Amino acid sequence: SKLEAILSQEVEAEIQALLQEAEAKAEAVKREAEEKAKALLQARERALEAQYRAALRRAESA
Amino acid sequence: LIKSLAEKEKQLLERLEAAKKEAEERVKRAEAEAKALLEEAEAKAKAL
Amino acid sequence: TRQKQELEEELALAQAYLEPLERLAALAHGLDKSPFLRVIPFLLTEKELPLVEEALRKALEDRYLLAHEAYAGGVAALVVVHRKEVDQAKAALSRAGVAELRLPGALGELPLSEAARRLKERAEAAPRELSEVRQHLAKLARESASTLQSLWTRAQDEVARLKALEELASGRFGFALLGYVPVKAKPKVEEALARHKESVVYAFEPVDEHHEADRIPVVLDNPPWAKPFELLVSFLNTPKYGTFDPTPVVP
Repeated sequence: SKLEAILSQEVEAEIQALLQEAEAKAEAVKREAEEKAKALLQARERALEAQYRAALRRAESA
Repeated sequence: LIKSLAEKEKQLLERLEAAKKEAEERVKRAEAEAKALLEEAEAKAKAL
Repeated sequence: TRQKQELEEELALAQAYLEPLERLAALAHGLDKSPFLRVIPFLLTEKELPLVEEALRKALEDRYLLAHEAYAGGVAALVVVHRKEVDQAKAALSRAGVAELRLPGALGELPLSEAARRLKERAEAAPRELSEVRQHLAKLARESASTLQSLWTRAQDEVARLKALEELASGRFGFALLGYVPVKAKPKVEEALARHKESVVYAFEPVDEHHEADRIPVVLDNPPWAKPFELLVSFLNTPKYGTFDPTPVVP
């Protein structure tokens, strides 16, 4: 029937909105985890490089 | 005609269960991907 | 009498509306309480279904399932579209004349499937309790009525004695009362009042005469050949103790 198909289309629209919101939030989660793997890979690399440099400065001073 | 409404309510509950399992599938693949990224970062950091 | 009278209320409201409710339950077994479309029920009159379905024609005509299938004692006009659509179409149908099944008890306060099951339960249970409560009230009559009306006689005696006890006069060391006794009752009262403490003092006054005599009680005291016409002469009023005894002339 007509309103039968209308209610079925409303259920399909709810499922569509649910899956689109799931895609958006999963993309945001993997994005922020990618930036935290990023910028953490920045911070510890710069810290260890500076530790290596300070060790070389102290060795040549000694 | 009563069986039409019964089958429609049944298959709409089936579609809602399928959408719920799809959302849970999104969540568990995202958790597995975050775990894989943490493992890659830890392995690269240890070798580095 | 709480239980059975409220049982008769529930049984009378059940038996008149078992089959339309079970019919709409078998008709609505694809939507018991589904959260998209209310089921406007109307047990209505004979074949004037287009007059109430004009509101559904004003509603969705290629949709919005509304009809009356069977049980032609009252046409079960069910309407089902949506929430607000069925509400507004029910308002228009009530403007054309319609009413929803909102009754007391459990049928018009719950969903129709389980309420029809509860009505089947009460229809299959209640005459057994009808018979058993009649049997227990019969037993309660046959082995309680004697002692309860005996204590009723006792209670009427006690209430009569205490309400007549205020017709006395006393202060602090004694009372006095006055009464009227017919003259053929003097030995019975005399032997009854001979029992008490030191045969406490009676005054058997010959009554004051016809002057200032309206408060005197009256009896008839006729010989037993003329006795049974006292009711036939006492449909009317009573004499004044000094008016002639009218009763022998009617025999």
